[PDB]
Amino acid sequence: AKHRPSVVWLHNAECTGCTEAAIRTIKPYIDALILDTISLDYQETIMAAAGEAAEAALHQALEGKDGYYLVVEGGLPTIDGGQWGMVAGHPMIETTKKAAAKAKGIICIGTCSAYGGVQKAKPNPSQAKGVSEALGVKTINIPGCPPNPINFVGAVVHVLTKGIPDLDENGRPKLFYGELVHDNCPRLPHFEASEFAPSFDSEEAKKGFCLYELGCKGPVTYNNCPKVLFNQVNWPVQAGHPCLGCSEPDFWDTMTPFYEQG
Amino acid sequence: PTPQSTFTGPIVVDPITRIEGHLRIMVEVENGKVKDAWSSSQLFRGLEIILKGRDPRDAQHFTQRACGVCTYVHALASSRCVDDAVKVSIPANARMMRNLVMASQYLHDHLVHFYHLHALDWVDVTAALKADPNKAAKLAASIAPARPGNSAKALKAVQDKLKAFVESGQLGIFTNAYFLGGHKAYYLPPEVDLIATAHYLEALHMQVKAASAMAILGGKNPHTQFTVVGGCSNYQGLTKDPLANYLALSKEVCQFVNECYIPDLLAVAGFYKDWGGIGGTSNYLAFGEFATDDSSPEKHLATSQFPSGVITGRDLGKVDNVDLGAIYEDVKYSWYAPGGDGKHPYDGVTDPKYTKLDDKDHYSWMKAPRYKGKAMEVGPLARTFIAYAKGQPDFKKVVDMVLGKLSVPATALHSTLGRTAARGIETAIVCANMEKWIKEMADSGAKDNTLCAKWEMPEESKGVGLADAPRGALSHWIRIKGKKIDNFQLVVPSTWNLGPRGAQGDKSPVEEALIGTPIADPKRPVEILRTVHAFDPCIACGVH
Ligand code: SF4
Ligand code: SF4
Ligand code: FCO
Ligand code: F3S
Ligand SMILES: [Mg+2]
Ligand code: NI
Repeated sequence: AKHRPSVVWLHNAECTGCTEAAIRTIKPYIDALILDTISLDYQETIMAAAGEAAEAALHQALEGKDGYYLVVEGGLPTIDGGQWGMVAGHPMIETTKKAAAKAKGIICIGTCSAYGGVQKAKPNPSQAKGVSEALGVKTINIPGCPPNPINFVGAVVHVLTKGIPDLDENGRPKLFYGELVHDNCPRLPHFEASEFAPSFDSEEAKKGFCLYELGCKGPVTYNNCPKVLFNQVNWPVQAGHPCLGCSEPDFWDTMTPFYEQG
Repeated sequence: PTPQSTFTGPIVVDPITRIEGHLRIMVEVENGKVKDAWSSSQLFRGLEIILKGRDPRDAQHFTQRACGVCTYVHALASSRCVDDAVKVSIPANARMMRNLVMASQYLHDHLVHFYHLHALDWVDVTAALKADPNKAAKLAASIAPARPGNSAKALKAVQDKLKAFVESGQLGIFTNAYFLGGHKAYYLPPEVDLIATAHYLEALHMQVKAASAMAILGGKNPHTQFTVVGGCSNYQGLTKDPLANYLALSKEVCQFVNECYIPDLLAVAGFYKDWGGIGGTSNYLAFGEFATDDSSPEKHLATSQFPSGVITGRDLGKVDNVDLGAIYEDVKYSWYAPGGDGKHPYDGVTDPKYTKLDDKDHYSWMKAPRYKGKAMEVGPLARTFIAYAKGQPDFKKVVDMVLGKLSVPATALHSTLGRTAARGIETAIVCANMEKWIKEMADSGAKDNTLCAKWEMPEESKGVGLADAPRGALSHWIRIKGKKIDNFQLVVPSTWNLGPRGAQGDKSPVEEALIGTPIADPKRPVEILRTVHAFDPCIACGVH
């Protein structure tokens, strides 16, 4: 039996939307991924062990002879010595720091782990930080809120088989984040013709006009949403709603108000 | 009899796995039974604080991020909340679209919960390796409708797959499982473990389809993006082909619910009948869902097809109306500044103040929501009892089918077993209504495609949005001032169920459900997990 690469997955300040995104993968499906391709050695959302048994499973994985890759979901709350975010009685920052020190690689799934995310939005009561921001280590960022499973599984597979993919300045793989959402939008011709919906109830909205005037952040957002879609069926602009810029750092503060232009 | 040790002492389970978020449970055990309990939420993010001063239109996008498991529901509650504050009545099509997406969320949420979060507390996956596939096939044939996935060939393939996995020595998510090497609290014969495991794996594929269905109307999953103030933006979701595809996907999901979920649930419940006498509470609250009139919170409460109501002291003869003025949140045992007790959500205060771990006077990031001084259980069990008491035809039929299958009285539902069964019961009912709901919208959208209403931002106002999310009664409460958010408070189902003690020192539902839990093996306290998981805890939700 071939040895499968060990993956440790940590949950910090998160909503678990990223975990949920990951399990929507169909190439391959999640079962095939964790039975054939990787060894998911710690994942709080789905693991059988709990309490001390789960904590020992983590310690086992961190001490594995073959090493491990680290996936981090969620930002890190740093106020009060990190005590507003704890697992097994340890601050999340402390556990993420140890786990990162010896990782073969670190993948930040989601805008929260990559850049700080929603809990980092003003006035940031828990003093949340991105993983790279708090620890001072280079990460592979797979942002979005949550990212497309195609982007995450694509990155994970790429990292295990081919090495680190080429990254942009925000640490994002150019394979998935190399193009602006807007550049692949089926409403681009409407945008180029100045055909905008003035409101959601308007005849323009019903005809599928461009959503720029309703705050669409597609023109400043890097992601592959219109190209790959979500759940094999849709994406927000196709659903008549503007892009929020959810794959951009600190979008909660840079892209708001969401229904207005910068 | 129910396996029970003689263990006396404390037990702490941190982390509670197979839930959403970060939960620590502490219990005191005496002669093998839990005598006292504490529910301790371990993460604070502070969405309510973050929302202050922002545009009310932005609320739904922030609040949706309270939770990615119960995705959508907070966007919905926020939209209802703001719709109420600006006094806009959404168009019929928007009501229909919003309710369908909620239905889709119920299907996805309950399926994943039973198989991927809860099942491992009752099913010994490794025992499935001992099963004879032919005998397992023959069993599945007698206990559930015929399907190719339950053939000896299909069950053997699952077993072989699982065997190759276990023999590799890399147990992954099964590492240190409580069932490894056997466990007295695990009752199922190997054949049933094999059946449950096969379905566990099928459910992993099926949940993908349930999410696709939802995305047809919601834009994407997780985190939908189709709701706006005054209705929805998704004109395409009213057209013929997407609605045909939505119906096809939904029917696939409903077939899995009726062929696998319900039969597995009933088979398991049949072996664990003793759990019909463990983990009961007394008070139930629901805001109702699937209303035919969502023009206001009062109309929502009155017209929900899954009815709203309040039951107290297990009295099914007296279902009271929900008094929204009687809801308040205490912080006495929570990590907030002392002095914020008894606040109605319109006057809610969120002032975090941490102390230390296992400080019995302040032990959770959740507030303690109370109703007229009482802790309330919310969720499928609450909805089921409330609907059953009101004689809702679908519930009456599906409950009596379950009670008959198990040969137990309705009072047996006041338990962890009942709480688990109720979750299946309402999934079956949601399934039974999908085709009718879809057809209603298809016809409506074909005739007139109005999806969003005109509205105006008031300078000063307040509003409440109510929903019954998969885990129970959800409410968002907004105060608008100078056209900005002045106060925004979430009171979430998991806050009701898993919050700490209230100002009177009275236990929350989960804390109270834990009292009397037998512990067969203090080293591997699966029984604590069974009861806690039955509430379907979402800590990101509960704390926000
Ligand atoms: S990036 Fe978005 S979906 Fe992922 S954990 Fe953070 S808030 Fe949730
Ligand atoms: S809808 Fe958004 S992404 Fe599409 S063309 Fe218009 S501005 Fe660009
Ligand atoms: N269901 C769900 Fe999440 C919780 N608790 C919400 O609302
Ligand atoms: S909101 Fe996020 S999901 Fe893609 S469409 Fe815009 S980047
Ligand atoms: Mg709250
Ligand atoms: Ni939730």
